[PDB]
Amino acid sequence: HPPVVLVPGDLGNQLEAKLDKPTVVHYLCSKKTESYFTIWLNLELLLPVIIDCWIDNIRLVYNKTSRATQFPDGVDVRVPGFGKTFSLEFLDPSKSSVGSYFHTMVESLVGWGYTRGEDVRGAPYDWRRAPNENGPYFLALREMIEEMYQLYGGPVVLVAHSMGNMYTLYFLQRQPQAWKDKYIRAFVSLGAPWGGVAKTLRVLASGDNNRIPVIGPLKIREQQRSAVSTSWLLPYNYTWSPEKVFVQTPTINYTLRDYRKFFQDIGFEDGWLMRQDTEGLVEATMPPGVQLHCLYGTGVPTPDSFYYESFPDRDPKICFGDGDGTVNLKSALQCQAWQSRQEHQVLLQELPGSEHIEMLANATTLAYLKRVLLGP
Ligand SMILES: *[C@@H]1O[C@H](CO)[C@@H](O)[C@H](O)[C@H]1NC(C)=O
Ligand SMILES: *[C@@H]1O[C@H](CO)[C@@H](O)[C@H](O)[C@H]1NC(C)=O
Ligand SMILES: *[C@@H]1O[C@H](CO)[C@@H](O)[C@H](O)[C@H]1NC(C)=O
Ligand SMILES: *[C@@H]1O[C@H](CO)[C@@H](O)[C@H](O)[C@H]1NC(C)=O
Repeated sequence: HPPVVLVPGDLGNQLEAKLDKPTVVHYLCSKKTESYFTIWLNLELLLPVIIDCWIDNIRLVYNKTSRATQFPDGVDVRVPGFGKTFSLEFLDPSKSSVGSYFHTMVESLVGWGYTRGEDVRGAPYDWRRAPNENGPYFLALREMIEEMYQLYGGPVVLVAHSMGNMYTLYFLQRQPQAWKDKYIRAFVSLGAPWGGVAKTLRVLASGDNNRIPVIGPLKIREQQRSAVSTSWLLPYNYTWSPEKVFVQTPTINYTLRDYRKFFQDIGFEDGWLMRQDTEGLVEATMPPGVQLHCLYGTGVPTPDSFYYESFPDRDPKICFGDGDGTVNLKSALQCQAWQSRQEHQVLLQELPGSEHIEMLANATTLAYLKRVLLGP
């Protein structure tokens, strides 16, 4: 069986931080730590009394002069577990079921004869950033793939979830065809948001706590805005119509041609700069150039557009289309376009009734992966 590399999505791996801050936002915030501690996922940091401390540490600072993000003064954030699986199997190192992410899939792989840290490895990254600020990650990923090829005696299968698919596409678009022909066996794409997702507009406008309900929406919005990866995933014109209205208000409509206005009107102008930094990273039409299995959920109501009475609106009204709850069905038309642009096969697989996250622990998903890996 071929070696496997797992690429997670947003919020999809542990992060650690170390502090030596000159100032804090309130007295209950720690100024200094002697060592690194887990900053994602640790439920104790997200209680109402101290969530402001967490926000202050996990936010990125946007520097308009350098057009780059930086950590807050006296904060360092690192990604543990590169080359291992623990930090994507469980988001919370307490190993609570709330943070179980790649665990079910890795358990299956091990049952089929894989070994953690050897022929199955994780490629975690700082998911707050877009690929433009994760150059070293891509170098390390390339090296790890080459090593795994040599050690385990054949080309590697990449398995990516959610935003990890866009990271993987970026990577593959930038490797020479000869390199991919040698080192990559296949790319199994799970819940890929090709061309962005409509719900990103609501996230940026009013916050989205559905994944972490112990955080109030307006509080978590601060983190979500600060993450370049959020703006990177706004809808693109190669998937969506330039005339589609994603956000409607009584006085103004926002389409994908109106992001500058949108960011002004929600009070977050840096987001427009982030979008400009990132909108060109993934080449709109260029296929990955490897055997591709596109697995996408359908039959789950998926936010498509929003009505706001103004900004900021406690409850926006929501219009739903088809998809997996998060990724709109239209994203899967992007894999269809690639069929005629590359020689390697592109296989589409619908997963009816499969929700965006649940697809990772779903027996049908795992049966499909087994077929890809073991051939039977
Ligand atoms: C912004 O970046 C510039 C150039 O890279 C640097 O001189 C400056 O220190 C940065 N600003 C802040 C507030 O750190
Ligand atoms: C597609 O969007 C990009 C910016 O993301 C833009 O440069 C290009 O002109 C657009 N294509 C259209 C409107 O046909
Ligand atoms: C957006 O506003 C335009 C105004 O020219 C309107 O015709 C259109 O119906 C609005 N949105 C939608 C989703 O139809
Ligand atoms: C597993 O995914 C299939 C679609 O492939 C879906 O029919 C089913 O509802 C899912 N099972 C669970 C337990 O969510």
